[PDB]
Amino acid sequence: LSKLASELSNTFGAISASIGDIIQRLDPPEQDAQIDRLINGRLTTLNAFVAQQLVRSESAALSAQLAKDKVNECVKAQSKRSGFCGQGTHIVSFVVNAPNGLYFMHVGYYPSNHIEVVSAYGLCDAANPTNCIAPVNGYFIKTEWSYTGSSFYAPEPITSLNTKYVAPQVTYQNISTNLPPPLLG
Amino acid sequence: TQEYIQTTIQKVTVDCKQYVCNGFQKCEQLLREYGQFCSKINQALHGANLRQDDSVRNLFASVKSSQSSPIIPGFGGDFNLTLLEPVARSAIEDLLFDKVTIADPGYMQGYDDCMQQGPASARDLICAQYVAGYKVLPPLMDVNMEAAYTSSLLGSIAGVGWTAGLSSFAAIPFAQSIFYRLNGVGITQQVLSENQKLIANKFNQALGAMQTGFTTTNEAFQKVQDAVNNNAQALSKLASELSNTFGAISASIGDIIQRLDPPEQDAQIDRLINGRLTTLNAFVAQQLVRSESAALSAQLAKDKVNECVKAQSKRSGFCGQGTHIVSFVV
Amino acid sequence: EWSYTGSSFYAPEPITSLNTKYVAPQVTYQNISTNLPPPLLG
Amino acid sequence: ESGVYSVSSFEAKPSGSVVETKIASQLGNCVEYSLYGVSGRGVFQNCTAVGVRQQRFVYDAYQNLVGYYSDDGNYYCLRACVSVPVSVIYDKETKTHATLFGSVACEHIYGPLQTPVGCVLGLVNSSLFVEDCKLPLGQSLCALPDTPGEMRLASIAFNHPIQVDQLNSSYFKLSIPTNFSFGV
Repeated sequence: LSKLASELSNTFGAISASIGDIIQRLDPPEQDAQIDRLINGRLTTLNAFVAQQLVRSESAALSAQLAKDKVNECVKAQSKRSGFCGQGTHIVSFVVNAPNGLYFMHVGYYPSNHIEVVSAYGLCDAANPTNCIAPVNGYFIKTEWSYTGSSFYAPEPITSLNTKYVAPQVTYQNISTNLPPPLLG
Repeated sequence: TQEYIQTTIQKVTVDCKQYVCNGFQKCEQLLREYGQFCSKINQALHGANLRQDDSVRNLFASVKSSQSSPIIPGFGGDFNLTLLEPVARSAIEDLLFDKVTIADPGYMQGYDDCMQQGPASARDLICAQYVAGYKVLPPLMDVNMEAAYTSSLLGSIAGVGWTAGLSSFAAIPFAQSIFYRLNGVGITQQVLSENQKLIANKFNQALGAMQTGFTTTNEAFQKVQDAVNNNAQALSKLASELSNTFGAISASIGDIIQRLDPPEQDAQIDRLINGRLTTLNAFVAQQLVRSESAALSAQLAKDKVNECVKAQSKRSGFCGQGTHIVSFVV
Repeated sequence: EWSYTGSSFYAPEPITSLNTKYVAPQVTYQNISTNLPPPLLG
Repeated sequence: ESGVYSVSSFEAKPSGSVVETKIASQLGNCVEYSLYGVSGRGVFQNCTAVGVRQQRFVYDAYQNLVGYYSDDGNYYCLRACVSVPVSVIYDKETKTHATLFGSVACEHIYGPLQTPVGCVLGLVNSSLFVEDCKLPLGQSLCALPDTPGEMRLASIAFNHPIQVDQLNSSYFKLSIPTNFSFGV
């Protein structure tokens, strides 16, 4: 808006920014030239203004579609897309209105104090090598073997609720003593 | 599938007063009657330039890994990733830069290079800066920092796209990661187990084949050169338009002053002003268009790193063609 | 008779509990009476 | 507001004039010139002849005069008097600033500090790292206010990720959180 408010004071080479001053001081053959300078400057200003309103409205429209996607992906759903919503692992988002759009409030899960533990790719019954398990949404860790969820270290027993049966692999461990219940068959 | 995403444009500022009037007081006196023209040019470009520093900062904040394994020679196991290992930029990354013709902006001492050696060739847009009144600004991050970001990204791939949550890191072999990625798209474990050497060899052929790919038939590669050419074109407008007279008796203000008295001298200087103001408005309008485009593109790059590189994608056509397995970034 | 293959690569292997899921019956499912795979041998 | 801004360049000014006041006596200087009616400002240098001698004035592809065959028998290259780029590094809270002459060696300008992006006055080299840079200078440099004192020249740190080693075994290392927080 400041472009329109501030440009009318310019003369663009004219004797005055005022048409009335031009008319009052000059006769038509020169008066015309002076008015015409003001016209060219003002037409230029309006073309620049319009060009920017079109650029800004195109940008805002694209942005609005981004807002649309975030409401559907972020707010109405838990997202599994890293970095789409907020940083860290997305849990929940909220939306409030903002002066020219939406303000997203993304609540994420931020891990800390990481430790290193030793993990298996899977576990097989050493006596029954075709009977193997892999962890579900977590890891098999040494501590013998126990399960922990992937986002938080908290060892718990390996059970049928945190494992899946898998085909045997060369990287799976052969366990022969404290076999977890899914392998005690 | 090779893909280039532009995230920035070259940042340029203009000494508008010098560009238009070249130090001539008569011109400056007439320029004032056009309002705070140069303030508008400077502010528009300042904002446009901040936009890239913000775009870059945001993009790299997202490529940044939390946890990553070290890159060691031999990274990749049977999978030949030496192409991607830092030599520090990677070998493919240096090749990509060496094959693109880019003028050297002279960020540390270009002012002097252009005096003691002079212009490299006809239409040298770097030396034109000190003549025309425009300046090419340095990027937000130096090369070693950008290399550090993609190097840490490389080392995070096997252990990031592995299981639930984004909080833990599995420091597992690259090869092991590939086999999980292949199993995840429908190739059974019996097959992967019988063919591990065949799979590694095919993978290696796919990447090895790319070493000689930065040529005329590589569309992604031309897009890299075109981004470069677009920066050059933007600067050529300023370098080439000062020679125009725009109907005036001369492109030189000094010639106008030397030949004509004020009532006519004014008209001639004014033609040059109008032409130069027009040129600068066009320049700025394009820097704003180009910076808006680059910013959108930067967000696309952000999504690809998170979707493509830090994860195996299940979205057909988002990453490359065919079924996505793994992506790398340089 | 029937065997399993992964979706991206033809490589027949036996139908086992590791490559199947139990489902509700449908009109398009085949009725097999001879070489029943282990998940159906109940 | 605080930030790094481009401002008008520091102009080179004429130190004399040449007219065809001889060129040979003023090589390397910025002078006004008038050579057989052709005029402007620039710096003359002794150099290898190019173009047709008989035509006297050598022009470039943008129609600038870039060389001249003198009546004293020499060919001179003509360079524009070149302005010296200026960027102001300003911190609103401290009311302090520093000046960056981008692309310029300090030989043309605590004394001046030569950095990877140009010559900077008003900064003191600190061998300090930041992540939180508000006044980036380019490359991986940052102006850091002393808070008031002089601004420090700081480098932007690369923040390394947690390094997790791979094992030469059938096992793997798991870097797993033991704690957490929520953030917005």
